[PDB]
Amino acid sequence: ARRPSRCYRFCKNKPYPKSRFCRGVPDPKIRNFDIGRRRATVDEFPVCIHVVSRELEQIASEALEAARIQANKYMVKRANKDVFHMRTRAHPFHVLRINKGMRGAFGKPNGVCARVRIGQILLSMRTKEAYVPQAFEALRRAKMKFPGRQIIVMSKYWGFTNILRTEYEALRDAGKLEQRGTHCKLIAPK
RNA sequence: GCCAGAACCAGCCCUACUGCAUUAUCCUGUCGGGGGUCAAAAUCCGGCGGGCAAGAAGUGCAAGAAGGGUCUUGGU
RNA sequence: ACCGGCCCUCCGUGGGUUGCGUUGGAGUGUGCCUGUUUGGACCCGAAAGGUGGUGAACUAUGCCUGAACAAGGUGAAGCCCGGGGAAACCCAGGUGGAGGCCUGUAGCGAUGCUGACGUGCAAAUCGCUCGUAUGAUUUGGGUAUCGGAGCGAAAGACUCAUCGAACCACCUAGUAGCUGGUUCACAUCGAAGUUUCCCUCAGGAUAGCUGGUGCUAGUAGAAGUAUUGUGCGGUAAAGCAAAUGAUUAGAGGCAUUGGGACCUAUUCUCAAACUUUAAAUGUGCAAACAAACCGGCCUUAGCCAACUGCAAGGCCGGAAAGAAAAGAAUUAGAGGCACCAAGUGGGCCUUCUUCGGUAAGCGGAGCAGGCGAUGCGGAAUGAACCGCUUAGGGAUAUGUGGCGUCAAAACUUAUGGGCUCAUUCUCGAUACGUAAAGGGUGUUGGUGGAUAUCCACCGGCCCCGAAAAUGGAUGACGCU
RNA sequence: AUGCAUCCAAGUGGUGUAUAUCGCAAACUGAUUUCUGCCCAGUGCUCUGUGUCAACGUGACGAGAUUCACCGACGCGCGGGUAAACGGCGGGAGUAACUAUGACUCUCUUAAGGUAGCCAAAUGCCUCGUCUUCCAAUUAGAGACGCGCAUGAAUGGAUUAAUGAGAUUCCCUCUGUCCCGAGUUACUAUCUAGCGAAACGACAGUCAAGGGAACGGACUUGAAGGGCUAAGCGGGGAA
RNA sequence: GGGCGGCAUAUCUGUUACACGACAACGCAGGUGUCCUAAGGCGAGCUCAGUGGGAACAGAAAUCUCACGUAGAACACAAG
RNA sequence: GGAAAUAUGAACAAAUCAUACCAGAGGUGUCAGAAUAAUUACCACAGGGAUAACUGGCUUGUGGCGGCCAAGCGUUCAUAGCGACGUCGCUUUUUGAUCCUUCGAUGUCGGCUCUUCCUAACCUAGCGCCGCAGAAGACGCUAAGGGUUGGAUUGUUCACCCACUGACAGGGAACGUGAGCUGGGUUUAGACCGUCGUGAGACAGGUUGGUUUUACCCUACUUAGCUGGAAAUUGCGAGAA
RNA sequence: UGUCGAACGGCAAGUGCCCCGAAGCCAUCGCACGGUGGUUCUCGGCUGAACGCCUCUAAGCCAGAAGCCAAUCCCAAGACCAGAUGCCCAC
RNA sequence: GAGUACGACCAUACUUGAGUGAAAACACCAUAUCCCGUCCGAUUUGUGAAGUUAAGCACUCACAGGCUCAGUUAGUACUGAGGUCAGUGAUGACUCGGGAACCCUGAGUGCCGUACUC
Ligand SMILES: NC[C@@H]1O[C@H](O[C@H]2[C@@H](O)[C@H](O[C@@H]3[C@@H](O)[C@H](N)C[C@H](N)[C@H]3O[C@H]3O[C@H](CO)[C@@H](O)[C@H](O)[C@H]3N)O[C@@H]2CO)[C@H](N)[C@@H](O)[C@@H]1O
Ligand SMILES: NC[C@@H]1O[C@H](O[C@H]2[C@@H](O)[C@H](O[C@@H]3[C@@H](O)[C@H](N)C[C@H](N)[C@H]3O[C@H]3O[C@H](CO)[C@@H](O)[C@H](O)[C@H]3N)O[C@@H]2CO)[C@H](N)[C@@H](O)[C@@H]1O
Ligand SMILES: NC[C@@H]1O[C@H](O[C@H]2[C@@H](O)[C@H](O[C@@H]3[C@@H](O)[C@H](N)C[C@H](N)[C@H]3O[C@H]3O[C@H](CO)[C@@H](O)[C@H](O)[C@H]3N)O[C@@H]2CO)[C@H](N)[C@@H](O)[C@@H]1O
Ligand SMILES: [Mg+2]
Ligand SMILES: [Mg+2]
Ligand SMILES: [Mg+2]
Ligand SMILES: [Mg+2]
Repeated sequence: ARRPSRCYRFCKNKPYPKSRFCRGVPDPKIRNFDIGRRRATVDEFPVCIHVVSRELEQIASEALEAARIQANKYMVKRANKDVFHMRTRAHPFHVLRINKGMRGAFGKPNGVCARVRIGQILLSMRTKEAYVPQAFEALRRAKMKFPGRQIIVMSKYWGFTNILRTEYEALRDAGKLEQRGTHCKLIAPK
């Protein structure tokens, strides 16, 4: 039985990653950071729905999996597996310790958490404009696996790109837009 | 050389009596366009004609040489 | 420059030093306080160590000579008679009185009640029960063995209520960095829990803070502050599209390969021990009176090929907003020395930064301020919070906090606006200061959509979530 | 005995020794019965005598002191003996015609690898071992089995009749131990006459909550409280 | 708490450490008691790590050659 | 005796020998530098709450008890009853951590006795709801008024079975309660065993034997007496349910 | 059993012992007795809107737990009773 | 308007790829008897002067990479002082001050000194 998340919710220490100094750190519980059609293109899924953190806290890697194993569930239950793409924009890079205030008290690594901030995006699921209301409900359920307070906002940008939903058309049709991968870059003069 | 009361000096502490500037996104006058009403006055917006809203403003600064205290000091 | 020591040398009108040296003496005797030191050493206090004597009337053991041990049971050897047998020998009835034998008095012990008593009858006793009671038995008198020794059927037991080293006197008022105590008043000043070293960590010495004495030409060689000029920095932030360390993912480069390697541009996400860049807060120096500034002169075995240049120490003369104007400083700003010596060297709390920890009224740091050591006015109460800091008193006015009663003040103020209803720890209510996720067609505002009605969101108060051991707490009553 | 152990400051000193190996002195174990296994490497003792070990003695250099050289015994070195001296007495891996099991084999290591026995024993961590018995039910008891944390042979092993104020368990009788208490007696307490202390004692003495050196008799806010007595009693006074 | 354990008992680089300096903990990450007649001193010449194109035996790796190569090498050692 | 020859052994002089002055080396790792093994359960002294073992405090990892989300379980189905992955918490009957209070002493376990409290309700009173036909029962609500046993083994809290019952709920009060008891157990001195130690001895290993002292004081509580006082003693201070 | 010489009467043995024993005390070891009203929680409802219908709730009502509060029961005026009374005194 | 030698700052000067280059000078270039040094006349040393601007050098040109400089990001991040501020808290705003960084965008792409020379 692991120690509860009540013990590690607050950013009380400096960031303590895996380096050439701390070398017994376990494998974090989240391994897949993208669910859905990650092979897909930019103009496949226009809309973007975020899960933004309203707290300065540490989310454990055990909660990043629990929020992602369950957001995948309600999507394939109430849609297909080929309409969404939920990127998890938090990575467990800070390593927690356990003393398993006494002589020789500096702990050993047992778990890894994500030091998240105010306004830092936690989840991001780009979907189609048809199947939007199934995505507000998959992300309402996924933030229950999260500590702290989160909001589910509607992003004004076209998917995972840095270009607006107002100003995406006549920018691929003006030809000025470099679509590489899952993101875009406005071509400028060199 | 005790206890009270008033009086009057001086000192000090209170509170009455107020001027200089400032108004304008404002005052007033009528023709509009707007309103509502039984009809129409108003709220509201706009033309150019006048302006001082005059213990008029709760806006800036105030220097206006007293009636009351003084078992809140000293004196005769 | 000279004196002494030690040297170097190019041998000097030369270098380097060292002394508790010299450069027109400051000693010395005494009185008195202070401090260090040693003596009983401010007072009282160990466990101990040593010397020499007294004890075997308690009790441990040996020896000499005396004394003591009811009444029962069991019944050993030997002895007598009978019987069986060929013999070897067996079998029976008595007799007898053996034993570290048995029951049980006295005596000698002391098992259980964990009885009584437990400021007793008693510094070990009383009661009943129990062990033994012809033996390694009990006991008198006499004798013999003792203090690092005696004696011990051995328990470190006993040696005159004293024993894992007796008792007496002494050395000895042993020594204590440890505990306790330390006797009049007022006045003037007033700390430290930190540094370094220590067989040091409950102690010291040392520097600091502190007092006393002063000395020296009362603004001087001043400053926990600014301003202007000129230096130093790598923390916060930023970045990973820049090196290093991590770390997701898609895009194809096509021949660069094997059952994403590889390459090129991007990307999601990070770094106390990473960094291109880089703050705020800090930190160094300068800002005209022994000083720099301006034009010659003297000197030097300094430098340079040389001096007319350079470097150095003087000399002579000059100028000097005594530092302008540009926001262009301010000062309850006498500067500089020295002697002597206390107490302290357990700290603790807090805003902020921070480390270990799940956490802690936890442990450890940084800058400052506090308590310690300090009340007073407030937070009902509280070392540390808020206000304020303190001679003995008045008057006025405040601060923090208050104005329904307790309790001074709105004798429950306004001729201000909203919000709130809560039915067994009972809505709520003075910061520090000790319930959450989540939910509500309770009410009250907002935002964005739609056809007077719906829909998604967000806020305020209120309710649910919300369960402990004396009766109970916004401080009490109460207040709507 | 020209001794052994030993007193002893000392001597022609003292004890066992008034003795004389059927004795005296020093140890161990603990009646009988039955046995007492292996280990002499370690550490002790002990025995037979050429490395090294002091003083003395010897010789030499030198003016001599000082040096140097040689000789130099016990004792350790070297070799034996000794366990009823102190003590000690192993680890892996495979193997039988069903499985298991392992007579069997292999390997490593030792001074020797624990023999006869005994056992969850007063010695067993796991452990309230497992099996059987005893009870309606037993972490207890007895008998077993031993994979013995860590049993084991005069550091004595095993066993035993008789004996024990020894430790344990069951059964019978028995009962106020209990269900569940009652009632009587003597002596107290209690009341009087006479007599008359001690322990103790800052001051004192009602509580709830709050705070506080984080369990208040005193402080804060509440709740009680007329004074003074006699017998009790054991919650507080961190008595 | 003391004991065992350890060394935080003399000492070095990074970090903690809060952009001067100074700053604690049985705080974090590692070192130290040695080593060298050259691994010291100096002068000259040279360029390293690595990758790419090539050359009998000869391959991913032997050695020759060329190019690129701000140090990605090296400087006895821990680190800077 | 100087610019220049090292100096002393103090009545002198020579030669030996020692010494001195200068610069190193041989070493103190506890590194500003004494030359150091245990044991004590036979124990002592001065102290320390500067510091441990018992309670109290803080914390709550750990131990107990929940809610929120809903992948799943339930033939069907998220929630009758459950509910992973997460997550937010309550609790102080566990334990750890700490070291605040006590070392010129707070008697350190469990029984026995007795009273009270709390609710997170086992039985009893009303209920709602079920994958509730009845009968038994799951879950929940208001409620702590009342009740909650007899035993075998164990020193036990605990555990474990036997049996009765409507039911044999869980806790608090200095782990309630030793001038209330008991003393089984921990927790001395004796002795035995095993393992350890060369030994003296050691042992959160087993075994056996091992003084439980004081109330007459203040309060509290239980009963038992006496006796004033409305300005709660006085003012004469005048209030009639 | 001892002892007043024996009988009689007794006495001693901390009440010698044995049997029966009044009275008193006492046993779940016997016997008798142990009662009413409301309030309102959960809850189920009634009217009834907000919200032209619906709805236990928002106003308002109903029924209602071994809880709670009274009645009964026990102490009782320091709860200071001009509650009532008997008899004396004093105004 | 340029060269060469010594240079100061040390990319606005570097890197890559093209283009152009009067004179003179630098430079490739020729060579090995001496001086000298190599496995090698490659480098290096000496001695030269037939050849060529092919290359170095110089200059010019890239919606070049870089570098440099403003601007933007942005009064944003962060931070000094304050509160009986708000919030269960995490933290946030306010008040008095200071005030970034990358991305991005624009610009231009060496400059000054001595001696000798065309
Ligand atoms: N010298 C006298 C002898 O006594 C003899 O008398 C003896 C016999 O009669 C008889 O002897 C008996 C006998 O009965 C029988 N057969 C044999 C038995 N052993 C004997 O028994 C004898 O000896 C035994 C010992 O064993 C004893 O115990 C006992 O005293 C005695 N009776 O007992 C007598 C001994 O006491 C004869 N008369 C005879 O031979 C002769 O006279
Ligand atoms: N010790 C070495 C010599 O022995 C000698 O004495 C020796 C003998 O003379 C003497 O032995 C004699 C014995 O022989 C003769 N029969 C009579 C005498 N009683 C013994 O003496 C004995 O008695 C007493 C015990 O009380 C012991 O102390 C002693 O040792 C013992 N040996 O015992 C000694 C043995 O060593 C001398 N005393 C003297 O020279 C020296 O001591
Ligand atoms: N003489 C010795 C010989 O070896 C044998 O000795 C054997 C055992 O005694 C001994 O083994 C041990 C022993 O060391 C230890 N001390 C006791 C243990 N119980 C024995 O265990 C032996 O006995 C038990 C029970 O009988 C068996 O179940 C077991 O299998 C066996 N190993 O080692 C040997 C292994 O079997 C015989 N006992 C003996 O009869 C034979 O003669
Ligand atoms: Mg007998
Ligand atoms: Mg002993
Ligand atoms: Mg103060
Ligand atoms: Mg006996």
